[PDB]
Amino acid sequence: RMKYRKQQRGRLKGATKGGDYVAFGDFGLVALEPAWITAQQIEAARVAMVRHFRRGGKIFIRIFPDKPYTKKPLEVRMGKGKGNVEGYVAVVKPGRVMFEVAGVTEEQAMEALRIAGHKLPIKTKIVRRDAYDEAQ
Amino acid sequence: KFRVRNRIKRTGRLRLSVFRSLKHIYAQIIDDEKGVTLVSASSLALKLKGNKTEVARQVGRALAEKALALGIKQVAFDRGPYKYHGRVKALAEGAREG
Amino acid sequence: YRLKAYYREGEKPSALRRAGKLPGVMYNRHLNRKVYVDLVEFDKVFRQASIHHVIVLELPDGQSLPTLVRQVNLDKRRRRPEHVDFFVLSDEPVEMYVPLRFVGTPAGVRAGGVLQEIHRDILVKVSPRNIPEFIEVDVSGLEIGDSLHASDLKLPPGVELAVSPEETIAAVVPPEDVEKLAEEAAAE
Amino acid sequence: TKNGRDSQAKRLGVKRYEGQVVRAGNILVRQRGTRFKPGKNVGMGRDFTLFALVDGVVEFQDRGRLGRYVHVRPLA
Amino acid sequence: PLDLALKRKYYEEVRPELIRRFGYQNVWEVPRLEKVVINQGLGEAKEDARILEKAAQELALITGQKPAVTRAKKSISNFKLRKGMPIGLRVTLRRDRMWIFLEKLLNVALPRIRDFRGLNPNSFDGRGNYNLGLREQLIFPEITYDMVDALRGMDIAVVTTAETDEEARALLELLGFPFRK
Amino acid sequence: LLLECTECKRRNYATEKNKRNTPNKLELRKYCPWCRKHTVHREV
Amino acid sequence: VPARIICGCGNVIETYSTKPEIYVEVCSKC
RNA sequence: AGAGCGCAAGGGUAGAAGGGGGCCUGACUGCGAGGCCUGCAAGCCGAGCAGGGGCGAAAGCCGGGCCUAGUGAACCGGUGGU
RNA sequence: UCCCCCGUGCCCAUAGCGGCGUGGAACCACCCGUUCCCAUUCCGAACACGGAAGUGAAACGCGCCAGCGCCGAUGGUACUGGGCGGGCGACCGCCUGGGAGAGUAGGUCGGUGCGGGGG
Ligand SMILES: [Mg+2]
Ligand SMILES: [Mg+2]
Ligand SMILES: [Mg+2]
Ligand SMILES: [Mg+2]
Ligand SMILES: [Mg+2]
Ligand SMILES: [Mg+2]
Ligand SMILES: [Mg+2]
Ligand SMILES: [Mg+2]
Ligand SMILES: [Mg+2]
Ligand SMILES: [Mg+2]
Ligand SMILES: [Mg+2]
Ligand SMILES: [Mg+2]
Ligand SMILES: [Mg+2]
Ligand SMILES: [Mg+2]
Ligand SMILES: [Mg+2]
Ligand SMILES: [Mg+2]
Ligand SMILES: [Mg+2]
Ligand SMILES: [Mg+2]
Ligand SMILES: [Mg+2]
Ligand SMILES: [Mg+2]
Ligand SMILES: [Mg+2]
Ligand SMILES: [Mg+2]
Ligand SMILES: [Mg+2]
Ligand SMILES: [Mg+2]
Ligand SMILES: [Mg+2]
Ligand SMILES: [Mg+2]
Ligand SMILES: [Mg+2]
Ligand SMILES: [Mg+2]
Ligand SMILES: [Mg+2]
Ligand SMILES: [Mg+2]
Ligand SMILES: [Mg+2]
Ligand SMILES: [Mg+2]
Ligand SMILES: [Mg+2]
Ligand SMILES: [Mg+2]
Ligand SMILES: [Mg+2]
Ligand SMILES: [Mg+2]
Ligand SMILES: [Mg+2]
Ligand SMILES: [Mg+2]
Ligand SMILES: [Mg+2]
Ligand SMILES: [Mg+2]
Ligand SMILES: [Mg+2]
Ligand SMILES: [Mg+2]
Ligand SMILES: [Mg+2]
Ligand SMILES: [Mg+2]
Ligand SMILES: [Mg+2]
Ligand SMILES: [Mg+2]
Ligand SMILES: [Mg+2]
Ligand SMILES: [Mg+2]
Ligand SMILES: [Mg+2]
Ligand SMILES: [Mg+2]
Ligand SMILES: [Mg+2]
Ligand SMILES: [Mg+2]
Ligand SMILES: [Mg+2]
Ligand SMILES: [Mg+2]
Ligand SMILES: [Mg+2]
Ligand SMILES: [Mg+2]
Ligand SMILES: [Mg+2]
Repeated sequence: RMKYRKQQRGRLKGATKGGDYVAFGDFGLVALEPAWITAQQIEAARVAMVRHFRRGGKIFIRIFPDKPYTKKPLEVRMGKGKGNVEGYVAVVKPGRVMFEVAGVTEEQAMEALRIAGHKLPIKTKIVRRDAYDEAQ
Repeated sequence: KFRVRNRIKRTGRLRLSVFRSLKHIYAQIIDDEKGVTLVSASSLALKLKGNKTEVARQVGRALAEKALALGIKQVAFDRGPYKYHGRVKALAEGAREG
Repeated sequence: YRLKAYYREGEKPSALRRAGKLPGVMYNRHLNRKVYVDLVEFDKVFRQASIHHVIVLELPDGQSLPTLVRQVNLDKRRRRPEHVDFFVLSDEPVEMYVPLRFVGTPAGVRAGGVLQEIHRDILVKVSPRNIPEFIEVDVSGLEIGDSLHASDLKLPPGVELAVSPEETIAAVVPPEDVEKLAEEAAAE
Repeated sequence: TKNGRDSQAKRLGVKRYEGQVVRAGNILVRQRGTRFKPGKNVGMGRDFTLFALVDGVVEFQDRGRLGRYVHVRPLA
Repeated sequence: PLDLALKRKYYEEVRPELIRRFGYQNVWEVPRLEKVVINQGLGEAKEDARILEKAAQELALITGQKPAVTRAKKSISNFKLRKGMPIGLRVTLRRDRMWIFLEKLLNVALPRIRDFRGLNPNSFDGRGNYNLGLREQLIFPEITYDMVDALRGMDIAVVTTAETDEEARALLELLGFPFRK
Repeated sequence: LLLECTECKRRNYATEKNKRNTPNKLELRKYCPWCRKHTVHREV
Repeated sequence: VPARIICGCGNVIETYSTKPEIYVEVCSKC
């Protein structure tokens, strides 16, 4: 990344902007609950995805961690946490679309996404595609 | 450009918009905060002969007669994007000389 | 397609949905009217119908209006339609996203590649009479690393691209298995 | 660390409001820059402080490009 | 001194020729020469203020006018310059002294140039103007060899009502400009 | 450097601030005393 | 003043510039 | 207007507060209607009046710097004056 | 009263950017000239003065077009004064009053005072 050191905690209000619509690929993965998604959680999912289907199509990761995760070294109260221990996270609210696959079968996707679910903290759902866009 | 114009606007009343042409020289006593001209002594497009400078002096005296009649006297001049030196000079020059 | 619409007036927008009716509104350069279709009906209708083909709405006034969904408000928090726009057409030309059937076996998938596909539909100025079920896309000569743009589209008669004459349409990206996992894990 | 620092509050902003009777000289509005412009019977000082020049009522006048002005309409 | 060769050359020669090659409708549309400008990149005379006067006075003669100065503003740490101090020479000339200079140009300066070949036809700003570079300044008439302490270079430009370089190319060629075809 | 201006042919001072090495050795700026009005003020 | 360009090759043009005695060479005549 | 506005950041600003010349030293004295702020003390803005003066043809501007930091009650003592 | 101009104040991009067309009788500009008042760190480009003739090319004035810019409903949300309910909790839901942003329809090459010259 690049920007600057430490950030507020902030609360996770309504699932508003946290949520979208399958914007790429055929199938997708959507969050049901709010949470901070770690960098290791994303990588854990992505790798479990591709590793499932070797030489797979294309995997889109629409969420992205930019929030520095603060944390203290097991002492007390001097100043702000050094942080960064868990690295960073992504403000994922219910309805959001983390991953979506493309150029692959329905079984491969239905399994791969199912797998990349357990790798995540949140209880999730898999959406197909429909036609819900914005046109005429 | 019109810095000067803005300066006088906030000054008070009875602005003297001296717009001069390459051959003409009009002059209006516009009172702001309402936008209305009073004494509008034109030049070439009025009656006067043909001699910019000397014409300017007289048109100034023209305002004077029409002005002192309406009970005006605030010499709120308007340089109007023009260097005070020549044509415009005579305007207020004669206008204030009487 | 057909769809049984109704006039709305004072019915509570929220309390309405609980019943089973989807709020919506029809309008054009001269029209504007509170309406409300049925969820289940609109669903199966709009499933195929979507926003490429036209749908005439049968109001109790016997009026058959040639409308199409100019916009839909999808409800966040588990997808589902909240509200529906209905643009009524006439005879003057009107812009709209027309489908696109990419047809062919590109060189990309041959050398093991990926079916990339940007605009799965394209907005284009067109007369209301012209209702192209779709547009042929000659994707086949497309190899890995290559792409297809708007300036290269096959336009049917009486139609123009109401977009940028350079926009992309599709592409061919690589896989991403072992070669990247082993390499990326160390090179980072 | 090395942070706990801050200059005390300056308590600026709109001091008087539209429709308020004012003496001669009451600071109408203290401000950082030119968030408000002068106007009819309204002067300003080194800090851009806006203040009445006459007695009357405050009024605000938005003018897009020109900006926001504030004046006092005299009366007695 | 309103009278010279190039003066009438534009009038009784180039004026009607332009009406031929493209044809106009008004005399104020015909591409008119009206602004010549000179320039010198003097990052050199930054140290010596003396060398600055020399370049300007040699310039005053060749330009047949009064020279001027123009310092930098957002300057080169890399080359010993910083803010408002150094120098750059410039002198704009128009009207009569403009034509007199163009005369010394294609009748004295251009000829005795080091292996002159012509003026690069690409040196058009795309619009109706032209910029050219020159090394030795002694190629000018009044300049004596036993006087130039340094072969200070400089580049000149020229503005015209031309809106296309085709109009410019035709206009300048008719003016007697030896274009390297 | 703290500076103090004196009056000519009189005994009056004034608040000032000169510069040490910076181009400024003397101070010949005019000023206004209480006795009479306006007379040149030297540094001193 | 009429600057007479005395270019050494067979050309003497009466232009206008400082000092009529303008000693040049290799002008437009050659 | 993303520059510049001596320096942090910010608000402001080319219809100048920015860049450049000409004349000049209002980086004046004697005051101060009325206010902002405020526990106290302190800090802040200020029209206008009298004196004498500067720049401008003039209406007019000038009681230091675009503004918000650049500082220290009282005591004791130093130097110059009525 | 009606129409074209010239000066100027109000509304503050629905006034603008760009494209095409048009006006020189009047008005304005460009323009002729650089002796006088005056001027450019260099130039009569700009300020300035005296003025034939030529032009409406540039500039400005007036029209038309919407491609950029700008303006922009309605419906439905998000959010939320006040009230309250469920669950163990991270949070979710209803009643009452208020209600955006974005997006769709759509609009837009300006309204307008006062004085003056001209038929
Ligand atoms: Mg950093
Ligand atoms: Mg830090
Ligand atoms: Mg943080
Ligand atoms: Mg979603
Ligand atoms: Mg402890
Ligand atoms: Mg799980
Ligand atoms: Mg008005
Ligand atoms: Mg079809
Ligand atoms: Mg290739
Ligand atoms: Mg390629
Ligand atoms: Mg291609
Ligand atoms: Mg604190
Ligand atoms: Mg504070
Ligand atoms: Mg003051
Ligand atoms: Mg100040
Ligand atoms: Mg520079
Ligand atoms: Mg010889
Ligand atoms: Mg700025
Ligand atoms: Mg100042
Ligand atoms: Mg500058
Ligand atoms: Mg300066
Ligand atoms: Mg100065
Ligand atoms: Mg007080
Ligand atoms: Mg107090
Ligand atoms: Mg202070
Ligand atoms: Mg006296
Ligand atoms: Mg001051
Ligand atoms: Mg300061
Ligand atoms: Mg200053
Ligand atoms: Mg402040
Ligand atoms: Mg003590
Ligand atoms: Mg008419
Ligand atoms: Mg015509
Ligand atoms: Mg001529
Ligand atoms: Mg001269
Ligand atoms: Mg002379
Ligand atoms: Mg200059
Ligand atoms: Mg001239
Ligand atoms: Mg034309
Ligand atoms: Mg035009
Ligand atoms: Mg448009
Ligand atoms: Mg907009
Ligand atoms: Mg607005
Ligand atoms: Mg809107
Ligand atoms: Mg609404
Ligand atoms: Mg209340
Ligand atoms: Mg509450
Ligand atoms: Mg309500
Ligand atoms: Mg609103
Ligand atoms: Mg809206
Ligand atoms: Mg928008
Ligand atoms: Mg209109
Ligand atoms: Mg209108
Ligand atoms: Mg008007
Ligand atoms: Mg009217
Ligand atoms: Mg008639
Ligand atoms: Mg007639």
